[PDB]
Amino acid sequence: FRKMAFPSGKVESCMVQVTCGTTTLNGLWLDDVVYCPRHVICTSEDMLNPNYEDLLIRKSNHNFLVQAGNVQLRVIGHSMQNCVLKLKVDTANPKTPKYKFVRIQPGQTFSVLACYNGSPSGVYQCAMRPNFTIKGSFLNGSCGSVGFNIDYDCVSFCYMHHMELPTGVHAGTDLEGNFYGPFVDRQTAQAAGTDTTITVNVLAWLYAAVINGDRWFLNRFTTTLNDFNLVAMKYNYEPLTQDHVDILGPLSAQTGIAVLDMCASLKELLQNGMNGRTILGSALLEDEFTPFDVVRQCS
Amino acid sequence: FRKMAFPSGKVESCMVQVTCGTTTLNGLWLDDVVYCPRHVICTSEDMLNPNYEDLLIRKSNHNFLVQAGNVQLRVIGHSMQNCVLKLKVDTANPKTPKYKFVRIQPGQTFSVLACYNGSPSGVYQCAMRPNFTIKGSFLNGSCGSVGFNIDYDCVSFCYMHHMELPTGVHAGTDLEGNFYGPFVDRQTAQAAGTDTTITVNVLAWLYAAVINGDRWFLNRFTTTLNDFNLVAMKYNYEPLTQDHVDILGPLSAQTGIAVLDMCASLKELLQNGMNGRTILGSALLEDEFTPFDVVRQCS
Ligand SMILES: *[C@H](O)[C@H](C[C@@H]1CCNC1=O)NC(=O)[C@H](CC(C)C)NC(=O)OCc1ccccc1
Ligand SMILES: *[C@H](O)[C@H](C[C@@H]1CCNC1=O)NC(=O)[C@H](CC(C)C)NC(=O)OCc1ccccc1
Repeated sequence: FRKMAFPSGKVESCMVQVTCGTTTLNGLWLDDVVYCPRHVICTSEDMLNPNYEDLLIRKSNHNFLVQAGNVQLRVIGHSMQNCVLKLKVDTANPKTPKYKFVRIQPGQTFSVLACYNGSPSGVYQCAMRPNFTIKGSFLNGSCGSVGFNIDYDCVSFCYMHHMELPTGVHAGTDLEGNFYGPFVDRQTAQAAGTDTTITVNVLAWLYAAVINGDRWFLNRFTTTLNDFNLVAMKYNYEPLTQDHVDILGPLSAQTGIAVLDMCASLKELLQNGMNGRTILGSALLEDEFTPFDVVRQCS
Repeated sequence: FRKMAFPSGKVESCMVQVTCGTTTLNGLWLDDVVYCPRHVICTSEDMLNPNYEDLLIRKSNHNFLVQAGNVQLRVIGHSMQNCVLKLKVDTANPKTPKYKFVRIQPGQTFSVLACYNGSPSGVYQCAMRPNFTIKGSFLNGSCGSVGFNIDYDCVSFCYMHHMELPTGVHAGTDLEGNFYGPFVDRQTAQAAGTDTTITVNVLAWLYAAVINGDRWFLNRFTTTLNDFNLVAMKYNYEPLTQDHVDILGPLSAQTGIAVLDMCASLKELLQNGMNGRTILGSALLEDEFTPFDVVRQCS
């Protein structure tokens, strides 16, 4: 099984560039609103400790250069919502898809359309880590790139990119401008908390292995959810939620392997290792495939 | 550093559904021609051992149902070029990109847009293996999905999907209908030649590991090109040519690590193994990033 992004075309048609002075980044053009990171209004020097309310007071509509390719879209209104700017423009995007703004949970995956100067450059799958970072691939000028899922031609936007942490991982907001995690948009030294392994996704990957015939690791034991959660944390695995149990439902039904039975199989893998054996050809337990990713890739 | 695909929107606008009898697959709609695998004209019994020229002479234009979204396109002509069928339609694709048909070489990479019933489903990066298979994610109905590279508005189509081998790897043609590898479009179990590892790509990926702050595998040894190639061939790695050494030039200059110094690193890696350590989070030596892939992503 492979990491597979959603086709990016519906989002590509919504990418624009936003320039303030000499600072350019990307924006998301939906209907007659362009969404973008608010630090576009910062000069290099203002990014250490910016006062965004004060910086925005000095800006008018005419200070914002919004372009779709080289075609200017005139800004007729602006406001700030948390860490994002909303620039109302005079043209409704004719390629606006059916869309939603959603806030995802750690463990959930999404496709990222990496953009520079409003031009799409690449697409790849990311998982939100439990420490609310993503392991992305972003360069200078990538801010305003978005992450999304597509469900039946409806695009659910979940991520907008703002910053890189000193460990090389990345941090950003939802499309209402609220950061994932304890991060802020200031060019200050920030540290991601210690990360953990996404337990629900490892279990999804064990089900994927079982579906394909690799089931040596199935054992004869079961566990309670609470006992599993307490042992999992000793191995720096995330605890399972009730929602996690429910989204494993379809895979449990397909294989006939109860969710808590698979938890006991995983627990034995953590307490004893894999004893030189592999699962789906890998000696490592993969944790960036969700139960939906497994179902979507097998269907 | 992630496996990154090209944005797929320009190709999405070209995918259509092609039905003949009870067989359905995807087609690529460029200008007024639809390109699709020729086995669409085959029934179940036909597939087992088809005589394609004999099967195609007995087909009429109206035997082909081409659908672009909900709208049927009328077939007004049809010819066969090797394993690809060219259906002339009465409507030109209004969103035909600037495009070229190219045949790639083993070791080169491309993006795959996986499609079902003419609708795009996922996008991911593949490399043409030295044995001319690709390790894809394809299911029933995915034939006619295409692989491509994008260079400044120009889409270079290099692959069209036709089948899955018993080992689970995949085989297909260029857009002139010629298979990559010794394969045929017949429903029969076929084996590929013994595969080898793409050495120039492993070296590019090791440079990506260093660009991203990982150096544990480096050493103070050096090696000649020929002495490296002796060990490489012993481990079923493809030979490294002087052209490969040149293509790695920019990556060596960026890191200050001479290519033959990185070859000594890989030689030690091959002879000792990874000792259960990881490089860019991988327990295996990755060979599906070309030097260009690394440069584009890392700069
Ligand atoms: C937006 O394009 C840019 C994306 C960064 C740049 C390179 N790779 C990325 O992910 N975002 C920033 O440059 C961001 C702006 C702040 C106002 C949020 N600052 C940043 O990422 O630097 C982080 C940093 C923290 C502490 C010391 C030095 C740098
Ligand atoms: C086209 O949609 C389909 C794609 C395959 C189906 C499952 N995963 C894929 O990638 N191609 C075929 O079904 C292909 C048609 C032949 C006429 C070329 N046949 C095939 O892939 O099976 C080959 C095979 C034959 C005998 C034993 C085992 C495999």
